[PDB]
Amino acid sequence: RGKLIAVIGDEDTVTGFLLGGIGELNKNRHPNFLVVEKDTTINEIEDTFRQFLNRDDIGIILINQYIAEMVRHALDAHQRSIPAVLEIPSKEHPYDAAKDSILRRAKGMF
Amino acid sequence: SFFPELYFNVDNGYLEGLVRGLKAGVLSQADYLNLVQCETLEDLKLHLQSTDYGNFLANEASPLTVSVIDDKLKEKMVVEFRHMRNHAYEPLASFLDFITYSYMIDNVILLITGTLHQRSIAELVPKCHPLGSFEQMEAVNIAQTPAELYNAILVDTPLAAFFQDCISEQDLDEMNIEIIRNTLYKAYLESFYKFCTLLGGTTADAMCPILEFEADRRAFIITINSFGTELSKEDRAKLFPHCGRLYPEGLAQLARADDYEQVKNVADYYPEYKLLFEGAGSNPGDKTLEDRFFEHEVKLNKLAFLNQFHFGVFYAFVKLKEQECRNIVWIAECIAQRHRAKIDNYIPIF
Amino acid sequence: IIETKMLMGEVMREAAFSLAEAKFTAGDFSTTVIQNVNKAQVKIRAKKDNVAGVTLPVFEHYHEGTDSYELTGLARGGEQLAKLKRNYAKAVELLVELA
Repeated sequence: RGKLIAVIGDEDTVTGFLLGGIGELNKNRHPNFLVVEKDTTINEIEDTFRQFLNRDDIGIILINQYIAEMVRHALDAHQRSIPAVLEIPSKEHPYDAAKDSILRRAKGMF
Repeated sequence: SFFPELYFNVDNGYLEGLVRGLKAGVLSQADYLNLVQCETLEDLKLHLQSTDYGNFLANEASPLTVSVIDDKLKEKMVVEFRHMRNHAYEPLASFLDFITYSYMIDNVILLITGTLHQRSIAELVPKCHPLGSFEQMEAVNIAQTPAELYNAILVDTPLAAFFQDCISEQDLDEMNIEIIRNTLYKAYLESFYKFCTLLGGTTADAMCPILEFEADRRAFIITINSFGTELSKEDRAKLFPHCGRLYPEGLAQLARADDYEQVKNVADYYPEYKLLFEGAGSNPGDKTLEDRFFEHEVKLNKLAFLNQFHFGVFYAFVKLKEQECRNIVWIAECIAQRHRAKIDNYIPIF
Repeated sequence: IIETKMLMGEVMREAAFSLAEAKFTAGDFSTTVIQNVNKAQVKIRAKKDNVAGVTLPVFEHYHEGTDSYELTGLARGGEQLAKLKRNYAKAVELLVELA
């Protein structure tokens, strides 16, 4: 209820998750998501990420792996409990199995 | 009757030759197996290059993805279709106009819902499926007004005849877009069937059964999926095209159907659909009912190629070649995800 | 967390494969889906669990319950769409748990 999950991924992730149960337009007619394409650059990904961070009703952020690598500095610099950022691979992109900050902050793991 | 087999050649000999050649240029099951023996997208491109396909990714990005091959197949379809259409004459041109309306409907559906929710027209322009044209002005730059696009549809867009039943923008806002497209699709099938029956020759013989099966198929699946969703039974029955064996009887049992087995019972009275339902076991990990329907449609297309004096050959290769494109896409998906255990989930094109 | 991450990957790939099957069945539903987004049918409830002297933040998969979207235009592979919705719902629940 209180929070609305955001998504930042290539077309197949976005269309799959919108049918999945999530996604929303606020009263201001603003997407809580973003479809990335090959033409997308880093700055607007960063801008939307920060806009979501300031948006109180995000809660949980799901982003693709390579997108996270585009704005890795934004993830590492920002440290808070509320914005639960995640990492998911796309269909053609291989499995994500490392370089996750949540594992990095717990260095004592494997 | 004597009317066919005499006038047809006089004004469609070249087009019949061209379409028959392109039909002969299809990819056999052997070609599909050769493509399946790739294990990579680069080898898929090479296998495409061993036939008339391929040679289009040259001068493009080295990495290969599904979208690239899909766009290339679609572009080839569009180029050849437009090239053939341009060299045509009015009896065939109306036919190709019907074939284009079948996608005009999808495009007009896309265009609306970009005005009720304020969206630019130009950003929707590339999103429109090709063969869309819409080179007519005053449908572009409507100032995002539903009345403006409605008037543009009634005036410039040739679909005004079908839009004589979807009017006043009351259906445009209140009632679901999907049902709008379903009603317009039904009306378009009705008009197409009537025009085909006007040409009472080999063309009528070719296209009456195919459209009959298509409408009956649509009514069946309409009843299949309507169970789990909110839908008045009458609002379901009003979406059944009347140009089928179901209309004299059978549509009514579907209108009052409630579960999958009752729909099966309706299809049982007709053996042609009894075999398709029985083959459609709905098992977890086997073919499904719509695959049986696609197989039926493909074999009917192949049947249509046995006569020379019909306009149906053109519709036939269009359906068969887009089915070939879908098969290529599915094999690409199986390759990409490394699910080679499901490579055998595509309908052959003979 | 790594094992839940493997499960997340497996469920995501299953959902992607079902999406590929639906794409074969339908073709161009994605544009229709992305253009028409009205109200969310799954939201998140903020929750607290005081397991020690300090309070920890956790969340719940709160099914708000808005009706789904009948997509009966792209050859009408309703079976595929329902399967896709179910699989992505499971994926969302698992992801909320991990979050």
